[PDB]
Amino acid sequence: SGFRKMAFPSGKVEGCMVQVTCGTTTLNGLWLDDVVYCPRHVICTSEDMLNPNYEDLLIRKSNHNFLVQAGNVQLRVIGHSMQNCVLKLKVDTANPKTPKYKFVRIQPGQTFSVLACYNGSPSGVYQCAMRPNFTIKGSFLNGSCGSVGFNIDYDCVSFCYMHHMELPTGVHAGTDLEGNFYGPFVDRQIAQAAGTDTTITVNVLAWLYAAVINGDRWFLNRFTTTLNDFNLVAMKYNYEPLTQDHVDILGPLSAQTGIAVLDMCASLKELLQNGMNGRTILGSALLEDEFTPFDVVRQCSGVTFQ
Amino acid sequence: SGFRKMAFPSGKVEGCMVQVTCGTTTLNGLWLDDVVYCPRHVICTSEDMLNPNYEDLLIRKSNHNFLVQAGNVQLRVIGHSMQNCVLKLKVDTANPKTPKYKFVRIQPGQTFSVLACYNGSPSGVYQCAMRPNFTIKGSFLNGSCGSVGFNIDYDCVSFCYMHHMELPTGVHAGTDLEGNFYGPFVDRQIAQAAGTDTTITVNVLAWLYAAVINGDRWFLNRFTTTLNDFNLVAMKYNYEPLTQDHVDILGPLSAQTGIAVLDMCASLKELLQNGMNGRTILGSALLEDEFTPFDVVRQCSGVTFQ
Ligand SMILES: *C(=N)[C@H](C[C@@H]1CCNC1=O)NC(=O)[C@@H]1Cc2ccccc2CN1C(=O)[C@@H](NC(=O)C(F)(F)F)C(C)(C)C
Ligand SMILES: *C(=N)[C@H](C[C@@H]1CCNC1=O)NC(=O)[C@@H]1Cc2ccccc2CN1C(=O)[C@@H](NC(=O)C(F)(F)F)C(C)(C)C
Ligand code: NA
Ligand code: NA
Repeated sequence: SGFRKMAFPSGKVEGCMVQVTCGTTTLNGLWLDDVVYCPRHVICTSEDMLNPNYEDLLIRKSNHNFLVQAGNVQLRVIGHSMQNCVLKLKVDTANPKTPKYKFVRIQPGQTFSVLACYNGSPSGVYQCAMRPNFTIKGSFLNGSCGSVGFNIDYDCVSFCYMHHMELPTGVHAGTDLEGNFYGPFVDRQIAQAAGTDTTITVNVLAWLYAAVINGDRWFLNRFTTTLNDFNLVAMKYNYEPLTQDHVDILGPLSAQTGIAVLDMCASLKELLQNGMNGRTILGSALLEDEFTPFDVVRQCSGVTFQ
Repeated sequence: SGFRKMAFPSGKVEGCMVQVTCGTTTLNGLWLDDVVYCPRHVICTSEDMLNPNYEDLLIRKSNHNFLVQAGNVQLRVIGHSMQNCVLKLKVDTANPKTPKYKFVRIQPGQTFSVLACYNGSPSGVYQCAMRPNFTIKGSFLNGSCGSVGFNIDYDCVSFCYMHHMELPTGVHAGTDLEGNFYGPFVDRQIAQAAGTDTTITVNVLAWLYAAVINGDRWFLNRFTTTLNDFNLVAMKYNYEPLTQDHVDILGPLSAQTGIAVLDMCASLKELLQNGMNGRTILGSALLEDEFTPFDVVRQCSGVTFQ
């Protein structure tokens, strides 16, 4: 029993974190085989942040302008290139702790673990979602750039996020590991603002299923709804549309609990219209939307507390 | 910016997790140097759970009745002993990944990270507090026993919890790493029930300070309170007494924000009496009490967003 915001074990990623310095800027890099990946803005200077010409800035650098430190060992940079908004620094040493890994670009609504790092040293691990507006509600300070987000499947680390920017609302923007930003954001000091966000409907439903699995039914009702009618209510409450593919993805949780997806939708509709009335679900007074269906299956019992 | 339930990086603990089997019971152990620590109830059988005589059960076992597996390597048990409610299995191999470590018995209100494991394999990491009633609100299933809770300071892992039991309310009970239970709980299948819990006042205050650091002041007021008068309100809301030592511990957060501790107490008093009025603090609609003052200092900026 219980249900927590649960991150993946971070050890396989900890062994990949290094420190990268260029000029007076220090941030984190990801060391996989003989390449260190880091945000390209490591090459910027303070008076040229509004519209850096990264190609022009980088051609002016040599390999020895980049200092890479793994623990208390210096790695020598022997090549470099820019790919989108990341730098790839070829080093003289392959990381002996390189895990089995993939690079993945995730869809909005998917979750991942973040290993927050400073000066190449891991600080903490927490769970986040890619918001529909392609920001993440992270926890990041100066020096955190190059920290990565990831999922683990069996023994394979799927890296999906590298940290680059904080927006004025205190939320975060970054790239996949090929250096492509999520969302419309750029590595420039310009007016950027998160678009209006929405609630991840399929995740709220998954979490209601988690609550049932763990033994709570107070929020259920005898009603059902059509998908179309549910989506009319979703829109009114700033919830993402629920698609038939979402309904299919919720199949296993529906089967384990005996609650049809559209019946759980009627429960959610009533919660949106009436509120919780001072009650909680899985210890929360808000409807939680940063657990995917997969996250629920991963954490919860395969047997419902009936 | 941001503020998340943040666990410690788990890699140093992952390298210590092993699987322990006795009879038909399999659970997790902690492998440090040449000793594997695990719950003593690994030696129980299903028809003798009401009042096992552990001394009598253990004298009937030999070293070779215990199977220890680290990854896909079998470790040979070469000695065993019972200390309180843990078993210490001496093995033929010292763990080469043994971190710098300590065993600590924590006080109620302190937090720690849990590496949930099954069959010796880490599953996930989350943050918990030792509740005032000496339960923890964990997330644990069959096979999770022997999973550990820990804090990390510099390079030193302080182990403080090993998982043993789930109580009828779905909360969890376990021991320090010397095998002493937290709370009145025992490793017997008998009517046990968590005592009435209380809210960890000093932690709620720390988290209100976190909210101010991150730029939110909506809940402050112009009032102050005496410690005695605050504690009269705390008691009414099932909050732990705030001691002068708690006030001293909140000193650094008070200094960083410019809000006297007793002034923050007046803010909290008003929140308890009036509620949040539909507003949130750091994304929560409830008053959060599983961040210590240290946790806030560890995660938050040293500079307040004024
Ligand atoms: C990486 N170390 C750092 C992480 C930030 C610092 C505070 N919290 C975080 O998450 N990233 C930056 O400081 C980036 C780097 C950068 C590259 C190119 C041009 C300008 C910058 C300045 N950075 C910002 O995140 C700034 N944000 C913005 O300019 C915008 F809001 F995204 F537009 C700022 C936080 C104001 C420094
Ligand atoms: C460890 N693998 C397991 C963890 C449990 C299983 C479900 N969620 C958990 O956290 N621990 C047990 O199953 C223990 C072991 C034990 C030792 C001696 C005597 C009896 C048991 C049975 N266990 C329980 O946790 C049971 N709880 C209680 O008996 C009590 F509520 F604590 F009193 C029970 C969950 C009913 C199996
Ligand atoms: Na329903
Ligand atoms: Na006040």
